[PDB]
Amino acid sequence: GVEIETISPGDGRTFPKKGQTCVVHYTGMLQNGKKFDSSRDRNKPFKFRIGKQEVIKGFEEGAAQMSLGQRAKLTCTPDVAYGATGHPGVIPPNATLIFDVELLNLE
Repeated sequence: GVEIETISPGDGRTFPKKGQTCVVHYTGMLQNGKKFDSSRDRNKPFKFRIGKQEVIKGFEEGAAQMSLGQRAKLTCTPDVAYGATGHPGVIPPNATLIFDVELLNLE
C-alpha cells in the first residue's frame, strides 16, 4: 500500500514515463525510530530509471503519482519493501517504511 501525502508546489502535469531517468532527493525514516538513509548527505541525487525493479516497489509506485517540483511523503507497507526478509542489520523484518521524497527530475 502506498499513501501519498503531498507538499503542494510544482506543476501537476509532468509525470514520469517509461524509459525516463529521474532525480530524487530521497530521505528515509523508520516509524517510531530514527533515520536510516538520506541523499542530502552525499549530495549525489540518485539518478535512476523507471520500470527495471532496481528500487523497491513501494518507492517505485510513489514516483509515478508525483510531478516535477512536488514533494511527497510515502508510507510503504512491509509487504512491498522488506517485511518478510528484512535488510541485514539496517532494516528489521516486519517494519513500516516512511520516505520524504522530492522529485526534481530530468527527461
